[PDB]
Amino acid sequence: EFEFPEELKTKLQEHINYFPKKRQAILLCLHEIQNYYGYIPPESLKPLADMLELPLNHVEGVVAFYDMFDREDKAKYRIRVCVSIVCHLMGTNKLLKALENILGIKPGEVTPDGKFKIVPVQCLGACSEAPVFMVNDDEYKFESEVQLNEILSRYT
Amino acid sequence: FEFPEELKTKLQEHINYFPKKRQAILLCLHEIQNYYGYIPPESLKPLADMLELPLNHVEGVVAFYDMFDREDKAKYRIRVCVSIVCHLMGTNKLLKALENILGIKPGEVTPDGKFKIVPVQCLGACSEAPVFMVNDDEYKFESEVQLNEILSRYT
Amino acid sequence: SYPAIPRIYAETTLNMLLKRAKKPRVHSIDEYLKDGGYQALEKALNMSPEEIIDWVDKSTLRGRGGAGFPTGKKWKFAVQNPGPRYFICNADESEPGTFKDRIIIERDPHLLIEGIIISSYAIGANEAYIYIRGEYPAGYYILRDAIEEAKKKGFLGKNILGSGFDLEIYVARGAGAYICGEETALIESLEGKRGHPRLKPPYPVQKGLWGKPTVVNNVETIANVPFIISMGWEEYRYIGPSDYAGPKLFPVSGKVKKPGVYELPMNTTLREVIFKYAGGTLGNKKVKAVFSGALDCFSSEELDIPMDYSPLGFGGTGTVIVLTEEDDIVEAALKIAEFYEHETCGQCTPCRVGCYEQANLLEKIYKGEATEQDWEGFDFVNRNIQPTSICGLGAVAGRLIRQTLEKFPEEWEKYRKK
Amino acid sequence: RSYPAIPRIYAETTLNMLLKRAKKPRVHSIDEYLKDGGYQALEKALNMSPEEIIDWVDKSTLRGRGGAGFPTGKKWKFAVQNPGPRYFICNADESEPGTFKDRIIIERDPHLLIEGIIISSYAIGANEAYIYIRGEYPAGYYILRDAIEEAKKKGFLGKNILGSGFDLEIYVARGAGAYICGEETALIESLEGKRGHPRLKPPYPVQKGLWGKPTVVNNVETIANVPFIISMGWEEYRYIGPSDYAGPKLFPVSGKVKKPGVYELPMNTTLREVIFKYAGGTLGNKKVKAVFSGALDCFSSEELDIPMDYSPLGFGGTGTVIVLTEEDDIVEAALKIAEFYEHETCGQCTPCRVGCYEQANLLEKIYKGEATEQDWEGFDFVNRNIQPTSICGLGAVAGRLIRQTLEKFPEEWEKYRK
Ligand SMILES: Cc1cc2nc3c(=O)[nH]c(=O)nc-3n(C[C@H](O)[C@H](O)[C@H](O)COP(=O)(O)O)c2cc1C
Ligand SMILES: Cc1cc2nc3c(=O)[nH]c(=O)nc-3n(C[C@H](O)[C@H](O)[C@H](O)COP(=O)(O)O)c2cc1C
Ligand code: SF4
Ligand code: SF4
Ligand code: FES
Ligand code: FES
Ligand SMILES: [Cl-]
Ligand code: NA
Ligand code: NA
Ligand code: NA
Ligand code: NA
Ligand code: NA
Ligand code: NA
Ligand code: NA
Ligand code: NA
Repeated sequence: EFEFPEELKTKLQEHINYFPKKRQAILLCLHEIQNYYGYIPPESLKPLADMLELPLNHVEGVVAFYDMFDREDKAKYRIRVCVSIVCHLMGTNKLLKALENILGIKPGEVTPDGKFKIVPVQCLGACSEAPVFMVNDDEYKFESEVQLNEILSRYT
Repeated sequence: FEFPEELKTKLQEHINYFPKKRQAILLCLHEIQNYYGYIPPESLKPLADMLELPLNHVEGVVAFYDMFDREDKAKYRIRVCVSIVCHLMGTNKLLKALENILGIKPGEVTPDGKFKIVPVQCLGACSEAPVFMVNDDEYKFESEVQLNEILSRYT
Repeated sequence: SYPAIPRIYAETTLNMLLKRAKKPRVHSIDEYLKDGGYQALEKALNMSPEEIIDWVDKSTLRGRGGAGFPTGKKWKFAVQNPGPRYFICNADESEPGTFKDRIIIERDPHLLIEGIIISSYAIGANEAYIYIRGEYPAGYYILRDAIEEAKKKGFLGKNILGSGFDLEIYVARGAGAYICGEETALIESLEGKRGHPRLKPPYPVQKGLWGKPTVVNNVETIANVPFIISMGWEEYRYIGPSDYAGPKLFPVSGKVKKPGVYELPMNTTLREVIFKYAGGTLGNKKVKAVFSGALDCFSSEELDIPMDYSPLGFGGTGTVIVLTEEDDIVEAALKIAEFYEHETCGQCTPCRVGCYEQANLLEKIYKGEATEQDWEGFDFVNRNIQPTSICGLGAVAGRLIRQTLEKFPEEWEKYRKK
Repeated sequence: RSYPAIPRIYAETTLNMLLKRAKKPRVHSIDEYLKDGGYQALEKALNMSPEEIIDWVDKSTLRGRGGAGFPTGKKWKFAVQNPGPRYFICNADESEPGTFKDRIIIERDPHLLIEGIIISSYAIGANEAYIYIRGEYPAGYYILRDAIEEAKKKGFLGKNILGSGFDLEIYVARGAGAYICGEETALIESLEGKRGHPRLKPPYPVQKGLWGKPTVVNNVETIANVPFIISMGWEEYRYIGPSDYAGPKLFPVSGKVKKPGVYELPMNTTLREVIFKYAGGTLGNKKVKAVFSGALDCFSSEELDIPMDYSPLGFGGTGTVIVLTEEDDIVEAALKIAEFYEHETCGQCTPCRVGCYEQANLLEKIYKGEATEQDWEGFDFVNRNIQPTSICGLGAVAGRLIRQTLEKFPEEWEKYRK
């Protein structure tokens, strides 16, 4: 049986107790799981369903629906790159080239050490600062390869 | 001088409240001040009668207790804390704001008799320094804009 | 400490919603209180809920999340139905070009919170939610912390400032779906389900969260409420044109010198937004088009329109994406198609298949790989996404692109030749 | 039932005892108190002998929280050795600079205090009890009057309480602006309808008090511990905090800290932990210069590692923590302490009367740079000579804090003399 480490389990419960009904905590719990593991482990959905008092197929459907969640690839840092209209106009392709130069990967790929995954995303709501990316929760305007290299050096 | 019936009734309630009448002296003086906006000197000789106390006893108590004022009538007493914590945290800014809004300084009453600024010792809300009261209501002072809006609630 | 956020430029001529949020940092409760914050709430709690509804109605405030429904009227619809009632702040802000709501959240959270409390009191809701998109983690942490400050100071919890009014605000996070900004999909998501829009009517004000009367309002809408109470509805209604009164936030992006959020009255024209406020175009190149988010395409012949909710006005959320003379309209259209492809929820067949095919075929066209049938198919699909749709996404997935086909035929025709 | 406005003081607890409800800034009424198990300690106590209650309170090691730390059980024992009738008095005069711990019990969880008063009164055989609340706490007065009526209606006060044969009435008296009315014998004089003039002690009130009868005076916070001691038993109570100084303690923290408010903590906590671990550290992260223990003591930045207990090397007092940082002028701060004592001497004793006056008058000249050489020498003499012939604690300590500043900050004072 897969079990949640106590420190994760504790955080999950806090979410479950936060809203008036347990099932409202499903996304906060899934965020917490992906934070902890670097992805959503398939084995983690049953225990979570039990904790939410939901059927497993309900949980599985929710994970499938919501694009931030990833059941396939473990990565310590998700580099979310906006590929929508404004970032496209202002230099998404320059940002992607810089990332390939520094990290050796393209959108959808993980570095061989499991450190970085490039995730293409829709508009991140920072369009005046296009082209935009995130590294996990941190968000930045891309200026140049030298600048990006300095930013990425902060994630170890 | 005679207490109006509605006040005389409230005074009697206080006097009947404790086991001995004279224990009610401070509650009675608070009631008189609430009613008149100060302690009328002429109120003391009928109050002493109700408490079954000598007049000089009552006069001595009024003089001793700093909350009571026999000099100035004011609808609203703005009590400003001048003790250590409020001093450190901005008493002087609060006083400057009050002077900007009301045109008066501590100890003074507005010409319409509406507001008096009363400097007081620590009000027991030091974490909220600088502290003031408006009659029974108590507030942290944040800024002149904030204070102006608070004061506008008193008409 | 909060996650890194880009420092979006913000400028105001009205000094209301952006009084503090013009500075790119978190303003905590002490700063908010120094500016008179929460005094509007104190005033509101001495008013009846009915009078607050009346004030918000007479202010003329209209929804800022894109549809412009009159806010006071929405509240009135909710309160004619038995409780309990719920209040939801929609912070899903995920339409391309749109970044107006985040700067209130991240810089002046108490303005939003104060508005939520007043609004909840007005409709008799004792439970309120903020639903914030998952890609705004900083905004989430900032709001959680600001709610705790409000609790410390007695603006939330039971018996708020002795009024007998109880309120808790819960903060929920999205997880990547643009459709969860549609108010009924948002509610499904709050209920722990997939973000699938519901047939409406019924509207949430009749049947919403757990089937109870629910008001959904946009972040910006809610941020106006403290001003209406503070100023009174008459003074508020004096701001800007009397038929579309009050401050409005305009997120401007693309080929302008000063991209950012501008707080302006709604009699401002689109030309003024670009040239008077946003500093004109990059390289002083000619404006070719403005995309109103992913909703409408205005040509350079349409810049003199007002930034209001009139039939001939800009409408939407006031989202201004500027394209100039060298920007390829077909390439831009493909990015809009790709958005709708990515965001249809798939419940409705013409939307599901149409959003996919519109993008699939437009990619072929853009890359010079389209057959004659692919061209004819693209035209047909673009016109046939809406049928049977139960929400606004299917109704508008073809709209902007159709406008580009009508307004820029010459550019499209060059892709036809190849 | 609406009450006057009260600022919302922040309150935090690691023990969840005295602040389990009062950590939330609102009035908790009797139904909420009962839902949390309230008044079941009273019921338990009425099934015990008075002598057994006194024994538990003794064995708990509870000490006076009004400043002197006298063992509570021992105090009660002394009272009951004297023939009745006896009186119980709750001291709610709290007027010392920096001290705001008692009001948060009174204003937010009045039933905790009422329940403690009833148990304590039963323990000493008092059928009449008083709360003496300072006049500048009007909301606390109305809150307590209302709570007492609630307790009466539920049968916790009156005759033959819960069938026990024990009778009790609780009367609420108000002060009218005199700090000295917190001194227990001046408090009694005021309850007897006179000026607040301390009496020569001994006799202590437990021998000769209200109307010359055995009288126990205890502080609000002391009394608030009594329901816990009965509820959990003395053994469990002693397991709270260090074995040497057991039990919860309230710490009112103010001045130059990030999170000023009331902290419920065990008494092994250090002064440094109070400031940095609990109260968020200093404003601007400036260095701590001094802590004023109300108007009693001045601790320097070299003394922050002391425990907040009643040991010889400990903080002691009431646990009042006023934080001054590196920019704060110590002489200006000393003047504010001198002004307090000037305003609060009752004037019965000559060195106190003239010393408190002269200490402030001369220190003001010093501060303003108008002091002669004789004024400086006079100030030093007066500061050392307030205590002789004093009959109460005020004259004994009116120069204490200021003398400590002269000893601990000689450099800053020397700058004024030059
Ligand atoms: C596909 C779709 C996405 C939407 N996204 C948002 C959004 O991110 N934020 C928002 O407030 N409203 C959004 N809306 C509009 C809401 O359904 C709704 O009209 C609005 O939240 C009501 O608040 P308002 O009256 O204050 O504008 C969206 C609508 C649709 C059709
Ligand atoms: C000048 C002076 C002021 C005092 N003020 C207070 C006060 O506000 N509250 C209080 O409980 N004790 C105060 N005390 C201490 C009381 O005299 C007394 O020791 C205390 O109320 C006993 O209760 P305890 O044993 O529970 O502390 C003061 C003492 C003096 C000398
Ligand atoms: S119109 Fe499209 S997005 Fe809306 S419910 Fe139907 S399939 Fe989903
Ligand atoms: S020491 Fe001071 S305050 Fe105490 S009785 Fe004497 S004059 Fe009054
Ligand atoms: S288009 Fe990239 S952040 Fe909006
Ligand atoms: S010093 Fe002003 S309230 Fe205490
Ligand atoms: Cl109703
Ligand atoms: Na003064
Ligand atoms: Na921002
Ligand atoms: Na009640
Ligand atoms: Na019982
Ligand atoms: Na309080
Ligand atoms: Na009696
Ligand atoms: Na009674
Ligand atoms: Na009785």
